[PDB]
Amino acid sequence: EVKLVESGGGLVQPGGSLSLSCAASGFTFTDYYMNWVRQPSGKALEWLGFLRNKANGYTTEYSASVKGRFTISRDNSQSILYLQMNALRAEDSATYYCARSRYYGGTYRYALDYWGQGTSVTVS
Amino acid sequence: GLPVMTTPGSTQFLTSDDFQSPSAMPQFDVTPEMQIPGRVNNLMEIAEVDSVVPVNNTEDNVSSLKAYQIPVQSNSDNGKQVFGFPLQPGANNVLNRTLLGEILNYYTHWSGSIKLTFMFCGSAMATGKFLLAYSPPGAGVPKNRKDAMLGTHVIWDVGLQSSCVLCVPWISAAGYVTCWYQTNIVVPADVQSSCDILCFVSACNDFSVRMLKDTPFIR
Amino acid sequence: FCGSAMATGKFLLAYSPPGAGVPKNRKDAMLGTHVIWDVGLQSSCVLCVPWIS
Amino acid sequence: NVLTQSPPIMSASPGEKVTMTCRASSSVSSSYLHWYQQKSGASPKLWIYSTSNLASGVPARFSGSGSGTSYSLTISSVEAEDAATYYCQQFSGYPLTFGAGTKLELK
Amino acid sequence: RSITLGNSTITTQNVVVGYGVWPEYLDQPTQPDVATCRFYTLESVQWMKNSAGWWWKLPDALSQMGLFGQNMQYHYLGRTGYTIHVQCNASKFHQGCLLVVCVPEAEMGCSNLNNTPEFSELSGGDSARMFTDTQVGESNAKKVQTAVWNAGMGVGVGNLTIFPHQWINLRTNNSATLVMPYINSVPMDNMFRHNNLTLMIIPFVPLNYSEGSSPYVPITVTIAPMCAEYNGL
Amino acid sequence: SRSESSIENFLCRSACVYYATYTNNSKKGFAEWVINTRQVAQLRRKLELFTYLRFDLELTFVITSAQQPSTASSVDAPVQTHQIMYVPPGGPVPTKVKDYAWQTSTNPSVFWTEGNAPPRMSIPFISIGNAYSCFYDGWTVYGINTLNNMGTLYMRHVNEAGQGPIKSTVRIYFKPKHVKAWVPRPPRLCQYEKQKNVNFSPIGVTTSRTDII
Repeated sequence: EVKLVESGGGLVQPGGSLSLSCAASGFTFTDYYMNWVRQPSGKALEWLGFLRNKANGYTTEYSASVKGRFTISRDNSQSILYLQMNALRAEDSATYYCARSRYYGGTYRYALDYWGQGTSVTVS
Repeated sequence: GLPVMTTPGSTQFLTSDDFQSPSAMPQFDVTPEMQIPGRVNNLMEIAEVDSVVPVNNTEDNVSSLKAYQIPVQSNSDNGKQVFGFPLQPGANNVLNRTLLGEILNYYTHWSGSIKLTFMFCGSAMATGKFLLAYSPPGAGVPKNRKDAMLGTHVIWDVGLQSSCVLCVPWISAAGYVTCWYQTNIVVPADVQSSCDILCFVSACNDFSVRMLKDTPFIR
Repeated sequence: FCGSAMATGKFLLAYSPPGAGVPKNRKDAMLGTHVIWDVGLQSSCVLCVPWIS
Repeated sequence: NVLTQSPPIMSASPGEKVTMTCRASSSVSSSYLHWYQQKSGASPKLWIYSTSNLASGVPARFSGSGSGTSYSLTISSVEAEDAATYYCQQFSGYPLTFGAGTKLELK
Repeated sequence: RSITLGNSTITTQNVVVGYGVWPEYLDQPTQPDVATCRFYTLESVQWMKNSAGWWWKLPDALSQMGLFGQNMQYHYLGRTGYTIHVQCNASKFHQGCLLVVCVPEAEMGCSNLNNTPEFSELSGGDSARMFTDTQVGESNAKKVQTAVWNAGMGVGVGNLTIFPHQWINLRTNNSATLVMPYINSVPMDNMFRHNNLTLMIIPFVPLNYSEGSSPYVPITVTIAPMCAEYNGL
Repeated sequence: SRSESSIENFLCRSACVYYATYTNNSKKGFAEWVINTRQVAQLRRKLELFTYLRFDLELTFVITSAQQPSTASSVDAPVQTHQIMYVPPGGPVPTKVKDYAWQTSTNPSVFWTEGNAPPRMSIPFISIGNAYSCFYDGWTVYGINTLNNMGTLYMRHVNEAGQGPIKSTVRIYFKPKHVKAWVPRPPRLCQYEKQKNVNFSPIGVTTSRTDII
């Protein structure tokens, strides 16, 4: 089975920092693309970025809205995915998900198959 | 002086002429030659090389390297089609964007023969057999393995050799190059059964092009 | 190489001359004198060095 | 490249057929359009991938279709347990934009 | 079998040579021929399942490589032919297919449509750069667009066989060997600002194996300079 | 029929590459064209099948005229004369209509009066390297190669404005002559974005079909 839990959300003064963390268990970690999606209170979804697998060199692809502020990474010891959020504003108050992608033929369609339970981040 | 007499079509600019022209920079002493390797004297030398055919389009493999690979797996029904593609020119066929078919879009009339090489990129321990049917222009596409055998064909034993050549003619129903499972893919333990085939195309060295025009691959 | 007949690999066989230090990477071991020993081709590689009292 | 879903609020009794559409601004390829489902107080789930292919564990009542710049999703028979929000995702270039959301309430 | 150059020795058991011609020699350029003519084995890359490709810019992978790298900082000019040995070693239970192609004057394309890529991104020195099987976005400024079906040059990747190349099919073949002559417009050029060859290795048919076998296969590239000479006194 | 597929029969064809206008009395009317092969996209895709090219050059100018709306009272004009100056690579460049660099003795120009045959001129293989290069993997700014510089062309009237404005257009025709080509290369699949570079956005390999069989 696939289980994506995550943790780290909480309160933050606007203009500060916060670090989320996504813990992955149930699959080989170095073979799938891992995404970061946020959703505010009752609004549409918004894709922030992903991080490619080991065979493509762990490069990152941020969105144009958060490029330069946020940072996706991974830990080389264990299967933990990170998200360093810097320079928080008033409109970053949302629920942050953690998703996974896979190859359907041998091709990479850009779908997100398994989703995390969602941690909540709000500013004051 | 010497009596001359100017004819019609004298002081005109016909863009397809060949006249001597006054040089803008004389006395320049142009740079001499140099032996650079790989000189092209004709465009038919570009067409004679082998190029991979994207025979597996299927509307989601075209933005991938999966467009070149034909899926071959060990199924349960004896006698099935692996692939098949017509030889009808220009109307979005698969030999169109290849390195041969990029030269034949610069001309309007061309006519000759085609090498088609297939290569089995599966395991070294996998065996099987394939039929390689060619339907001539006028004959229909075969719908069974049996009437595909009754036409012209090559039986390709994979365990013996891993490359089979099939030469057809291509002129500007026009043909079909279907291929069929003769036997299944027999494989040992701890070997994968999903194998792929690559297909190469070339020019069979003996053909001609006329009336150069411009390519339809532009805005 | 007394391994299996189905195993493959490659080895470097570095020799440092007297005066040159021991190599600490594969890279600067390659920059000296060496033999690359393909195990799948042959199963025996010879390397001749001098030895002085 | 933004996606508009219509209708925003949809109501229908169980047992009938109802459908929703997701019209793109520009041309999106047929393989890069997906459908998701988010219930109230739960994470989304992948429902249909590459506009025609059902995901794992999803019932056979759904079938997506559409091409070019107009895509749709049809429910053959509406049950009671599939009342949620349905989003459409695309990819023409980066970023990956989602839909606005189509809410299905049973009648 | 067991060929040697200087103070190195590799072993081999089918060669494809350039554009038909063999490399040879030409103020006055001097001939250094014994001091750096040897086999420079770069480190191995790992061929995994969802791998996409690799590339090396050729008179730059030998820039941190020993006395060949010392002869570059001492000399403004030079002209060099090459000999490339590529072999990957897998069992008879793996399957795949590689294309080993040697491209002259391979301009790469940037991801942003206005800018041009940078030197740290175009070529890792003696280290392989990777293609990808996704798109590189337009938001980052100076990065190489590495959609592998376009081969980074905006072209059909199936048509890359017009360059001198060799196929490596694991079912039948084991290695490749290329001998590339000196291809340039000027007879002797600036060696610090020009990468006139590019060696690409692209897996057309991907690697596959059953459960139990070794989950990735190493590929080993060996370059040996032929007919190198520089200009200076 | 294999003589239609030769290199000379493929590339020695005439092609309109530039189109500019200029008027005599407006003090900012004079034409200018830096000679590059990357102007028209159909000729560019043919020259980019090869890495190194070497050819002579032959240019022909189709200059026409038009009478602009003047004030009144019987505009009568004599026959007009134009100047087409060719600046070699590394020469002085004009920036106004009344400038010194029109009168320099090393920039050869033709003078042509309207109503005659068009003004052809011919330019040899003008470079220091032994071949023009279509692609260049390096720096001099990335991928420029300042050695395959062919020059510039400048156009103006030589008559002063008499009674009414007159504006003129020019179409430059381009014909490679005695072509040698080396190192063939796969033809481009993606579209063309900018003139200077090879930058692109990725596209599928070929047009698709529904099923493989």
